[PDB]
Amino acid sequence: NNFVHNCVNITIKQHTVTTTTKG
Repeated sequence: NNFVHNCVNITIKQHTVTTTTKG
Protein backbone atom coordinates (compact mmCIF):
# COMPACT_ATOMS: atom_id res chain seq x y z
CA ASN A 1 0.00 0.00 0.00
CA ASN A 2 1.04 3.59 -0.56
CA PHE A 3 3.87 2.40 -2.77
CA VAL A 4 2.35 0.07 -5.34
CA HIS A 5 -0.86 1.99 -4.76
CA ASN A 6 1.10 4.95 -6.06
CA CYS A 7 0.30 3.89 -9.60
CA VAL A 8 -3.29 4.17 -8.42
CA ASN A 9 -2.52 7.29 -6.43
CA ILE A 10 -1.62 9.24 -9.54
CA THR A 11 -5.27 8.62 -10.30
CA ILE A 12 -6.63 9.09 -6.80
CA LYS A 13 -4.62 12.27 -6.39
CA GLN A 14 -4.50 11.65 -2.66
CA HIS A 15 -3.28 8.13 -2.00
CA THR A 16 0.15 7.91 -0.42
CA VAL A 17 -0.23 11.45 0.88
CA THR A 18 -3.29 10.80 3.01
CA THR A 19 -1.80 7.55 4.26
CA THR A 20 -4.96 6.84 6.21
CA THR A 21 -7.28 6.92 3.22
CA LYS A 22 -10.43 4.83 3.41
CA GLY A 23 -12.51 5.20 0.27
